[PDB]
Amino acid sequence: MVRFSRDMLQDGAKRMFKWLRKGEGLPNYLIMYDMDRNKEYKLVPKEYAGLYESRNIFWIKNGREPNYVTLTSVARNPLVMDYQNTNYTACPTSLSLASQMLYHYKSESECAKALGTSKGSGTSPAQLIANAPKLGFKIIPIKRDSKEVKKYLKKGFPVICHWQVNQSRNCKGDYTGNFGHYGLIWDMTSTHYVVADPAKGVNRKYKFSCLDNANKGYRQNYYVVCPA
Amino acid sequence: MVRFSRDMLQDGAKRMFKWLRKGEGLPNYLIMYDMDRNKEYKLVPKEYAGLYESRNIFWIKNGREPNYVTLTSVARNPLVMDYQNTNYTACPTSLSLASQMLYHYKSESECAKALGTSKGSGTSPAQLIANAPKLGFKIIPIKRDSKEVKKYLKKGFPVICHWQVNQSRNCKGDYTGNFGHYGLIWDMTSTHYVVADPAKGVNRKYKFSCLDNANKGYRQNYYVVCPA
Repeated sequence: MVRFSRDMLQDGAKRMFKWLRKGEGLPNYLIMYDMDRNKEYKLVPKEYAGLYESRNIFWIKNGREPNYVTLTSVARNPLVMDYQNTNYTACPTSLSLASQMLYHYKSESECAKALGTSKGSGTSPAQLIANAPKLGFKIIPIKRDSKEVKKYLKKGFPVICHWQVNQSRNCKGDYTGNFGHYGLIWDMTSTHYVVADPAKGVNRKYKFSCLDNANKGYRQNYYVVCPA
Repeated sequence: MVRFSRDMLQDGAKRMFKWLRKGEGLPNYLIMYDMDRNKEYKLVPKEYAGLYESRNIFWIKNGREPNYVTLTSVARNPLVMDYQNTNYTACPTSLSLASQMLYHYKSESECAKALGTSKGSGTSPAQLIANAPKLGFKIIPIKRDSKEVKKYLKKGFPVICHWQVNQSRNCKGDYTGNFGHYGLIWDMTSTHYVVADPAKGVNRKYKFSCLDNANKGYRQNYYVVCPA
């Protein structure tokens, strides 16, 4: 089987990140050299997504990058579910999930320190926008409109969503409490956003109007994450 | 709104585990007392599943029990995706996933130590069956048959599956590699097992015949996990 060292994996992710910066979506392939033969491999998207998904499982579960990853699997994207480690870190966790999709992984802890997330007040959208550049990201506040979300998802940029869970109790019903919350829209059906919710699961399906309208009284934006 | 202490959560879990031992499914409610007013609540299944799901998120991400859990959400079950942290701990990770469903959580690491999981051999089905009692579980080997899986899921007992991923490459295709593997069947449709795969995701759907026939040359069982 074929294995790729940490050094090649880091360089490969930086190239993927630099490519995505063009706003033209993911590349058709990723060339990498294996650590045992120093032979060139042309990974198709299901292969590099599978490789980096495997890298990200180890990284998230162990708190440190793997020294190498063997190519064993395929995947649709490199995203690995990652739950918030506190009741106030939904926003840095959503940013860390976005960082996986952009091939520029920053841990939840790294993101929380950069954003200034706090036990007292969580994270505001203003903190997210102003501080994400410290980690290499630019945040584009967009309309809470499925067409705008689709426009940036089609570029490979995931979209942080912000909403009051009590305002989605009846059109979704995941939550019985009253608090503001964040997730990562990483996909869409014809009717629902697919939300990686750091307190529930990677696959929470929200009807476009349910999520769009669940932020009365608060900033009327979503937040696309892209390379800066 | 309402909060439950660590002691209360441990007590409620013991009682859920003892109830499940009857083989008659989940209880219609779970009695719990809040740590603030010490008031009695009859949490319906979606509520006690939501409570312990939130507890298990904290426990899985932080490596320790939360001191309390606020009832904020509802869920279908308490399962939280937990990925393997080595390339050889799929079996103890699947047993750990099962332990969440049985309300007797044991970490991947605890399961690995008890099963005798090793870097060279991983874990054999006999090791799983022989050593699970150390953690409070009994393993029932069943035929590789969707009717048997459904019989035990209906009792609230999840089912560890074992297969050679290369044998499922044409009928499912998550893997390109060659190795033996374990996951946890926690649900079924009319045609598919729903597999929590510690190397891929909580929701991997295998056509019955695809998983059933994917262990040619190896032991022809699945492994029900139940309270001992």
